[PDB]
Amino acid sequence: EGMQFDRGYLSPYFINKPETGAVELESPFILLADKKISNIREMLPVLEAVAKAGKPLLIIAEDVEGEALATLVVNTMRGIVKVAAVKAPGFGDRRKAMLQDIATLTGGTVIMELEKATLEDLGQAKRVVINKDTTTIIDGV
Repeated sequence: EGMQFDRGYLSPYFINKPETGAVELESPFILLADKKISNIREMLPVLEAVAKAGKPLLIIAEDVEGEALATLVVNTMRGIVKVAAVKAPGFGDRRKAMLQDIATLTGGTVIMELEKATLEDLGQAKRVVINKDTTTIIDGV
């Protein structure tokens, strides 16, 4: 078991374990962004980095929307990208506080400019399970 908050996948097309309707990510990297992501040009640096490392990425942001989400989803559907996205839990100051808690458990840093983030700022966990209503981070670094 591990940490679990009540936020599910941003797109049902992130699912890779349909028999359970879940997204299971083994040894993923974790991005904690206290902002709404909409431009893909913004995340390219981090997407390039985790791709060289050959590990999946979990994006936990205030919201991931529009073009960014569209690209993430479509590329996942083709298999060119191994990523999943969910909204950050809580509201107001509680959101920020909870974001740091997740950062601490995984060893990451809550984003500084998103364009200049690295694997060093990313969190890590042994496994992550995401369904329609929740996200469970298992064994954080």
